[PDB]
Amino acid sequence: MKQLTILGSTGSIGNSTLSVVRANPELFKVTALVAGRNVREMAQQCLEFSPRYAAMSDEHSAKSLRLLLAEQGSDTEVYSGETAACELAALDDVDQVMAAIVGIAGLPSTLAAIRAGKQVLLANKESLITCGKLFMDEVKRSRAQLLPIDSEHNAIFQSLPERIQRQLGYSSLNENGVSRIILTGSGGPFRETPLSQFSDVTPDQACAGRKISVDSATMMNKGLEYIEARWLFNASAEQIEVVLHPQSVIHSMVRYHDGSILAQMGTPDMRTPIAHAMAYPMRVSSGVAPLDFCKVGALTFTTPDYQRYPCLKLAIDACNAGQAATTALNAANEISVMAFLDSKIRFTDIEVINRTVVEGLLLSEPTSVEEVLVIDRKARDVAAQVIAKL
Amino acid sequence: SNAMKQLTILGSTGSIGNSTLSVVRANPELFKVTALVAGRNVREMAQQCLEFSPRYAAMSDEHSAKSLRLLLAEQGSDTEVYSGETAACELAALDDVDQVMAAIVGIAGLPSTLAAIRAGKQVLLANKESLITCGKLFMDEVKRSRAQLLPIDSEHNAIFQSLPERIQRQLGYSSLNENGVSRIILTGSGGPFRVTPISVDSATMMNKGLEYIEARWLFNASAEQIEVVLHPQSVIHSMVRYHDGSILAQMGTPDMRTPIAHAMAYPMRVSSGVAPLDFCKVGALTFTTPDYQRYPCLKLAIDACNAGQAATTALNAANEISVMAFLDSKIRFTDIEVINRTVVEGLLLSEPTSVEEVLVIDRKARDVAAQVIAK
Ligand SMILES: NC(=O)C1=CN([C@@H]2O[C@H](COP(=O)(O)OP(=O)(O)OC[C@H]3O[C@@H](n4cnc5c(N)ncnc54)[C@H](OP(=O)(O)O)[C@@H]3O)[C@@H](O)[C@H]2O)C=CC1
Ligand SMILES: NC(=O)C1=CN([C@@H]2O[C@H](COP(=O)(O)OP(=O)(O)OC[C@H]3O[C@@H](n4cnc5c(N)ncnc54)[C@H](OP(=O)(O)O)[C@@H]3O)[C@@H](O)[C@H]2O)C=CC1
Repeated sequence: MKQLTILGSTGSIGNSTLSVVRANPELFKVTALVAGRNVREMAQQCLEFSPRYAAMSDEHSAKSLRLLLAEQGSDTEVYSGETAACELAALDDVDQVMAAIVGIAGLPSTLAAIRAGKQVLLANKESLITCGKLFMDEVKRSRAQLLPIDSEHNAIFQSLPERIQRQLGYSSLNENGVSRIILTGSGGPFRETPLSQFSDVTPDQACAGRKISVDSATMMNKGLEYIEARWLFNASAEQIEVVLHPQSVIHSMVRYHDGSILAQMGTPDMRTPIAHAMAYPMRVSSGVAPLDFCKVGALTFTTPDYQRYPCLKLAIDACNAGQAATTALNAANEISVMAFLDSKIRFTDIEVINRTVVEGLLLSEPTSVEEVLVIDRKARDVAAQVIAKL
Repeated sequence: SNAMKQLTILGSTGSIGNSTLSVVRANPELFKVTALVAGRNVREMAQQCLEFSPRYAAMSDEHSAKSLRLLLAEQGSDTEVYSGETAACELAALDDVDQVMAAIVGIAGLPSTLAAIRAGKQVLLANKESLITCGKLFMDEVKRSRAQLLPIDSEHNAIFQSLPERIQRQLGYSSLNENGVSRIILTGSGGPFRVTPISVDSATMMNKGLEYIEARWLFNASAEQIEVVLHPQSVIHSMVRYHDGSILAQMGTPDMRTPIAHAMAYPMRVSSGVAPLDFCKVGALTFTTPDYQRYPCLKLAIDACNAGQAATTALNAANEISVMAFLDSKIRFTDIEVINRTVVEGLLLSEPTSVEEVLVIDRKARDVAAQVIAK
């Protein structure tokens, strides 16, 4: 049966993943567990799932965890640091690796797994927003099998032909029958709000994560998912479109050459795409009532409008210009968001900041993690500046 | 192209037949026409023969096959003409032909369609009666000759596309349940009255029940693994539920060249001039379960399917008579289910075990429904 390393096990995706394991003890076996500094959640996982190894980001968290398990007499071996996380993402006997360590701290361990030809269930985003090129190159080299976990990408993946699914990110969409990918998204809260009221939007009105809420209103969440999808499904600009779909019943679609469209639907539960990806090409259960069609309201769709969602276009143009542009935009969006979250700026200022930073770009494309981290820090700064200067 | 597939097209003068030739027109490097077969439309076949330069061509009788060979000669055609059921079946079984479009209408379509299956071909299945009349035998032949069955009806084509490749490649003799599939969702508009004089069948929703029957056999489904669901707008063409909550659906426009080109290119895809769906032009999309009181026939379709081919074979045949009558201002729209149920439950039957046997039940039930009408 199947052997797992779970990178980022103590957090939200980490735990849904373990839940799929808890409900299919016969199919999935936990070999390695990695997390940051949550000893307590890590110990209780290590006792329940009895891995061979575990790692924490630093030595102090390791020492703690090592003691707690030593009191319970578990055999689990405990390590620390980026190298250990990399070596647990690369063990020869592990079949499947969950890359669910958030943010740019996650990239190293994700890459090791990609490098070891593993089935990698990709939860980390930055990977592709900032250095999709390096990652997808590595994927080709290793014939590593990527499986997206985000519901939208997962939707696409299920909607894609097996042919492409098994060669994810280096199959040629056109040759294999695909005309276009349809990334769907709701519009956020301000979808039928009159543009006059955009300038006056506030944090409480946006958020009632905190930051994901803002992104979904500007549709930065969908711009970034668009970039992710270009690298991920090996898709050019003409091969992917975005449609608005307020009810979010349909998680995404795929257009084929004869006209056929294949879409995935479901409720929005975590486990469902996580287990799709874990069992693939099998399938298992997970609790949640199947969708009911008498319950769901009507479904509607629109093309998004760039006057309402300028950030989207921005994301698209940034992709077309390169990894420097996206890296920059991502980082400057993180600054803009938590600036509007502190009321330093208006909601409509987010585009302007995001745009200025990106149109003052004059760097080379990054060819590693390292060069990314540089661009990420400088864009932050420039953005940081831009906030102040109005 | 060296990847040219060769086609035999049976029913090539009808609407499905013509839709099939359009898809060949758009991709003249990937589909070669080797045999065209039709009924009595001598003119239409002559054009297609001339347009497409087949090797062979057949019609249902020799008078038809005579006139067409004169029209072939005057234009100077190499196309060898035959007639009769035996010619059709041999054309449907040629060695170098890869694909066979089985688009003859009515019970007449069975011999040729069975030939194709028995010859192991990739069979593009239009004919409803095949699966409706003899599900058992046809799937038994599909199993044994390993033909690739490719449903052309939109609903069924929707479902094929929403299923795992593993079921697709083994269509009919594979296990849904072991391939992650929990249920198949047959969708349909539910007709205008969702009555004064294909129109009626979709009204009483027999068209749907019959599609139901077809779908149980096609996909190897128990009644448990199939749910019917109304979807007025007909944008989603049908769906599949997976064990993990996932649902897959196919959508598109009413243009039939979409599923026919899916079928022809399988496992690959081709363009076919179809205007792709536009979500700006689709309004809201709604879903309600069916009302068996509003569609008595649906419930009847189910019961018939659970009883066996004898019963379902009965129903179809009954309905043909029962409908034709309503439209000839002879009985009332509301009667159609009552006639049809009376018939199906009035016969003492044996499960058929050949086309021949099947056909006798078709005549019998027809005669009976006629009598019930007199009353
Ligand atoms: N939440 C969601 O619905 C979705 C999330 N994602 C992505 O999945 C990833 C995980 O998201 P989520 O589960 O919400 O994240 P959480 O913040 O819940 O957890 C992050 C996990 O990563 C661990 N971690 C952080 N830094 C390090 C490090 N240096 N070394 C080892 N472990 C580390 C944290 O450990 P600890 O807490 O023990 O320190 C924690 O276990 C993210 O990249 C996110 O974008 C993608 C799609 C959907
Ligand atoms: N149209 C649709 O939307 C759909 C149709 N189908 C089914 O597919 C089949 C074909 O439909 P469609 O093409 O519209 O039907 P049509 O009524 O247009 O024509 C049927 C074809 O069969 C031919 N034909 C009839 N009897 C014979 C015979 N004894 N030998 C040879 N050819 C014969 C006719 O030839 P000629 O006219 O030259 O005599 C004609 O080309 C039917 O079973 C139909 O129910 C399935 C799904 C959708």
